[PDB]
Amino acid sequence: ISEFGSSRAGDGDMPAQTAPPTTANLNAWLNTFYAAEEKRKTTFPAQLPPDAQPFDLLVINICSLSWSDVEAAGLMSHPLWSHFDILFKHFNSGTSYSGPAAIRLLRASCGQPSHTRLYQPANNECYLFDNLAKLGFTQHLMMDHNGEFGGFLKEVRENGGMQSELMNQSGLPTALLSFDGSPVYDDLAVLNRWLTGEEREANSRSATFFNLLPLHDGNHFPGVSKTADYKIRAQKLFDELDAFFTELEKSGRKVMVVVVPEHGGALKGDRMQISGLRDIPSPSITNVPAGVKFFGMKAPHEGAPIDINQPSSYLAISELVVRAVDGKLFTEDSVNWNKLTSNLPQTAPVSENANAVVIQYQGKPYVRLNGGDWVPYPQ
Ligand SMILES: [Zn+2]
Repeated sequence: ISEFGSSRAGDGDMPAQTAPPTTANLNAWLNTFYAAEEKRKTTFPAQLPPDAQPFDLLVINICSLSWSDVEAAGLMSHPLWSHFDILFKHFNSGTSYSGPAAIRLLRASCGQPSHTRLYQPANNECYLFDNLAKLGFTQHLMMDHNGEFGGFLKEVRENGGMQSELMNQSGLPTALLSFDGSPVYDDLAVLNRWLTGEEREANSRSATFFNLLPLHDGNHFPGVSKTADYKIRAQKLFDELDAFFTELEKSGRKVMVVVVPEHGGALKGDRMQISGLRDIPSPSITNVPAGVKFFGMKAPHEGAPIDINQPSSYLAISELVVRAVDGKLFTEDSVNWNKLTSNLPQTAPVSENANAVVIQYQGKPYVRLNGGDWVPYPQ
């Protein structure tokens, strides 16, 4: 409402940045962001209606993949991007480390917390997979790795609340040996194992968290001395995901697939951080390609993906899940794709690790180290 407009008797997603960019103002902005975020939640229904339609949710959480990496690797034209129904162009991962990224995603149903708030119990309604479990979705955890490095699996269980056994990995082919020497299993093989298990279950409702490590630095083909080229690994991954999307189409199963990277791999370095270093969660590291694709709809989306250009993060994924949770979009004769993709929650691109916060303020990036004075991020 403008200065001379009025509100009605009885009457923002991102706090305003009109004040000059001093340390005090940027600190105040961040505190205002934290206050606004803490009040945000995607509300799930109390129970599903009796005419709800079962479907499977599959969340594909990929280490070390940002838009900057896709650009540096020359993979912007890979067919996979064209295959989504919904594609985010300014999705912020909120961090540049794997454990906090996975916890943030598992806590997608409430607004964005500070890094310290991630390692403390949260409200039960923040846990996307718990919200689904309550509604009758069977919970599954799978990975293409053993999760031992960095205590990743322990973080996912303890802070992400994902108290589910790791899906069986016996017999899977190894695609890479990881930077810690342990296997990275082939992703198509993991996904096909999942598809056979789900198809064993009928009109079950299930929600699966799948974490993928092939793009992590230091991974190599078995027996090969050099780290496998990132472009080669990313092409392999994207070819396998696209092959799987084809398998899912053939299955006729109702499936909502969400692809959400954890953070980038810092393929292209910058002034502050040489290639591969990502201790500061810069915009280049945290702007990640997130996408959603629905399978088995009566009325599937046609043509190119719907771009979501507004600043977004995990809360927008949770909102899409609530919009789908009764399964009815899968059986509608005609879907209002505009309405389904409109009025999604917007979230300012704030990112943190324990030691650093990065924000955009009046369109420029700043970093705060250990609660000190803000300085421009040198880009
Ligand atoms: Zn990672």
